[PDB]
Amino acid sequence: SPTIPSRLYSLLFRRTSTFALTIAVGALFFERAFDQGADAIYEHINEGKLWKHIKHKYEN
Amino acid sequence: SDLELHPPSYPWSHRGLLSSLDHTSIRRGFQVYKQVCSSCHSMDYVAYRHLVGVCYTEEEAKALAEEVEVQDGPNDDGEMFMRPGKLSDYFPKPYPNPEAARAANNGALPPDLSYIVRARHGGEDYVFSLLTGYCEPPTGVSLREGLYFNPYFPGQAIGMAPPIYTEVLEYDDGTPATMSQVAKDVATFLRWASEPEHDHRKRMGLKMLLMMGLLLPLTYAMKRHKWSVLKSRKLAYRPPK
Amino acid sequence: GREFGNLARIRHVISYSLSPFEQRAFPSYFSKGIPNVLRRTRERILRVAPPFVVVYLIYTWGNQEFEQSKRKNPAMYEND
Amino acid sequence: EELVDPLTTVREHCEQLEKCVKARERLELCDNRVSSRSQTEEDCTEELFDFLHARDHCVAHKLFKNLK
Amino acid sequence: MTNMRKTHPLFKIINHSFIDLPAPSNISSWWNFGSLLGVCLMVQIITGLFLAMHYTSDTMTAFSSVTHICRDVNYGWLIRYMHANGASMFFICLFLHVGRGLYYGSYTFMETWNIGVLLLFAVMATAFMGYVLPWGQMSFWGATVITNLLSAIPYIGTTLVEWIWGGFSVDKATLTRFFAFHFILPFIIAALAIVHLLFLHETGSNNPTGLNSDADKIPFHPYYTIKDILGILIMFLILMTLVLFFPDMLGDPDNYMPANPLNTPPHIKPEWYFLFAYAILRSIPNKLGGVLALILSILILALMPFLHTSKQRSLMFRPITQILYWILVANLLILTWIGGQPVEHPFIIIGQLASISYFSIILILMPISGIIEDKMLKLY
Ligand SMILES: CCCCCCCCCCCCCCCCCC(=O)OC[C@H](COP(=O)(O)OCCN)OC(=O)CCCCCCCCCCCCCCCCC
Ligand code: HEC
Ligand code: HEM
Ligand code: HEM
Repeated sequence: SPTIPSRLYSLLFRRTSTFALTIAVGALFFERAFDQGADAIYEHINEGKLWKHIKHKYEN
Repeated sequence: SDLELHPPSYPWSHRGLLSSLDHTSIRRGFQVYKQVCSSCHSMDYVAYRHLVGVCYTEEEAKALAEEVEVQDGPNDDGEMFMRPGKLSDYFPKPYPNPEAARAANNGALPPDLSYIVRARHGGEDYVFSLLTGYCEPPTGVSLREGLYFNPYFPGQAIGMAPPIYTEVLEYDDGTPATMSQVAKDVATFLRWASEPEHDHRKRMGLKMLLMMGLLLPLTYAMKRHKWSVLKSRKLAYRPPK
Repeated sequence: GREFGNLARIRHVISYSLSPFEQRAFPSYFSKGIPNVLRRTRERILRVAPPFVVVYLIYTWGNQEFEQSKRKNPAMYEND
Repeated sequence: EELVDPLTTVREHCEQLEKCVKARERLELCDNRVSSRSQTEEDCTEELFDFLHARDHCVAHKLFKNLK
Repeated sequence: MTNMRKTHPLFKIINHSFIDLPAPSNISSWWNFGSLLGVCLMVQIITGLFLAMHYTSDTMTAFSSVTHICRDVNYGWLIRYMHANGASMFFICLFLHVGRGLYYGSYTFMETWNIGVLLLFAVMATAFMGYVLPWGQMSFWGATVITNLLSAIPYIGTTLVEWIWGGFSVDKATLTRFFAFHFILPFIIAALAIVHLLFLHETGSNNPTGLNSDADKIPFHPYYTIKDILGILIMFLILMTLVLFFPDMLGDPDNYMPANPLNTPPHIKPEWYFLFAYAILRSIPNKLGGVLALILSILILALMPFLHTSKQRSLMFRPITQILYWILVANLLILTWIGGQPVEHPFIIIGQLASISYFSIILILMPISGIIEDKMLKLY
């Protein structure tokens, strides 16, 4: 039974072009997940102080 | 006296490393500036459109801009005319030129408060200590008209009358407008006015710390891979004797 | 003119190496990194540290001497 | 029903501490010395500065918890 | 077939200077710093170019253009504070590069050392005029003080200062020509750095043991490629934590006021990397004496290869000269602290003693110590 890095090498990491493809796909998915997580951390640090937390009080 | 008094450190809500500004306090401090500080001080590098998305909405800032009158021209006859203000307009001048400020303020020039916590040592702590630090002068020293004692001002003789007392304005959100609360709000507003990029800068810094915490051990591991091919190399000297 | 092939004359020297995929990148990182760092800092601390120690003393003395230089002398305003 | 400034209440609560009352004692010794002399150029701004430094240090330790 | 890397006339130079270059295997992290300097140069140039698309070199509009960059250009505050803190990072890496060259005996590469001290003079001039460029209170008064003390040269000094000013004082022509010169000098710095690399590549690099490393050399790629990449990443970490978290810890607050010729500041400083020289400049109560003290305080690095009296190149096996070197670093830090202090007691006597000790350690104490160290090993 092969392990996870062994199957990752056999399917993706062997060819350099597939290495580039999984790097690009992981780059876009990591970009989306990292911006979501880092943003959620940032409003969790500063709750009730940013404009998007007090925005509902003044809009009509 | 040439001796100076350093302002203390106050526990600001933006004092922390990733701590942003309290935007309700910036809104209240803008109200404090509009009703009190705008009579003498100028804000040449701040416009009304900077308030959109920070303290006010688009229509609230549009109403705030259209409350005042802006000189504009030239007309088709070549003459100047007053017009209602808009979002692209900057904050109105109290005086057309600094010599009018000198004439109206007994020879003193009220400085432009767009970088006033960036151009002073102490920052908003200095502004809070100056606004809440007006007191009677001690014995031995005497001061004339147009002068007021302030131990945080260098030279301890400021030409600015104390502008903030208890209930100098009425807030929109019903907050009690004491001297300390009004001074804290206007210090927060002046901190935003000097650094409008502050929350974005700290969010960028948080993302930078997370990315460097991800990337430094991985690049270190790649370096130690490509160098641990060499760091376990063994040598042997075999002379033929 | 100066490349690999004509750098030095070396005789009777054997080198052994292994693949980086064959060996660990962090072989006993802490357990041998800590005594090596301790050995290096104990071989260099007496040469490095005492100049910066006396910089700290000179800095503190100069700051406090300036502070008492701005201090009011109580000997003045004593005759009258 | 006057609106009470919390800064004032914190200010005398901080003047009840010991370094502030010692510096205030030196300030009264100075104004006793200076105000009882006819012609002098002595000004004691420096221990007024010491008293204000200690007092506003302990004020800034605990002022902002009472401000909305 | 044909190996394209070793035959193509553009790729051959790139190969010989970055891939198949024989480098010593044992050079520490200090040897990263020069490459960092090159990266910093590129970073400065790139950020400088993106400051130049919105900056106006007019005394009515220079401060307004800088505030417009910080407030209205998208991420313009980021590029401006990256430029300022990258100048500070440039001088940090420059000082550590020069300290590496002094400690490990790398000044025996004399042509490389002289091209280096020329690069150091050019970088200091570029940073001075760049700090004049935002036209704040501090910029105008620093330029006024530096040119006024440059007027100390007899019989030509007033004419030279009025020629540099283009007028009776620091005015619009001074700011515009300082913009032109600050724009053009980093490309001359890049060309001088290419000459610097050529003069190093005639003989290879030095190693921390100071011995002939010809028996143990490795290709530059991939070892020092990935080591320089790691150093670039660490330097970028320090630069972005300087920009995004403490953007004004190294600058002066008084530069955020507009330039008032009528109002003088209570205390006038250059930025921190000039400060020690400023202390030396005020350690002599004579204007020409202070000016020549500053010039020889920078040029003593050029005088350094003629003062080497030891039979060992590096200081790895030389403990007395190591102690003297760290005392030299110590009073360089002391002169940096004095340069930011006002001229009263005891800063005057501390700065005078620090300047005397600096020149006596570099000129007198190190060759005598090297003679003593050669005597201890039964060599002299
Ligand atoms: C006599 C040495 C006795 C040592 C006893 C310790 C135990 C030794 C045996 C056990 C081994 C322990 C670890 C050994 C580490 C390496 C060896 C070592 O530290 O050797 C001692 C070292 C070198 O000795 P050496 O150079 O021969 O002494 C000449 C002194 N000038 O010498 C030193 O480290 C001494 C350094 C003293 C530096 C004093 C500097 C004072 C002046 C600083 C001025 C700075 C600027 C001031 C301001 C100027 C402007 C106003
Ligand atoms: C007209 C009576 C003014 C009112 C209303 C406000 N300020 Fe003012 N200010 C005024 C003058 C004439 C001066 C200069 C006095 C001098 O001797 O220089 C000032 C100065 C300031 C400063 C600068 C302090 C410094 O160290 O330079 C600040 C930070 C300041 N004033 C703040 C301030 C605020 C926040 C105000 C609204 C509550 C305000 N001032 C109103 C004149 C007048
Ligand atoms: C050719 C490339 C360069 C260009 C086009 C350039 C351009 C500029 C411009 C337009 C400014 C004014 C904007 C501002 O206030 O920041 C500036 C400021 C500055 N530059 Fe450069 N620059 C270049 C390279 C450098 C280098 C290599 C250094 C370092 C020696 C440097 C140091 C500075 C400094 C210290 C400032 C002042 C920053 C401040 O306001 O605090 N510049 N530069
Ligand atoms: C403009 C800034 C500078 C740049 C970009 C620069 C660039 C470089 C580079 C890329 C190297 C090779 C890598 C290394 O050994 O670190 C190097 C080495 C060297 N530089 Fe510089 N340098 C600069 C300033 C200086 C100065 C001011 C000096 C003189 C004090 C100097 C003297 C040397 C020496 C002696 C070496 C050889 C290192 C050795 O073999 O020990 N450099 N420089």
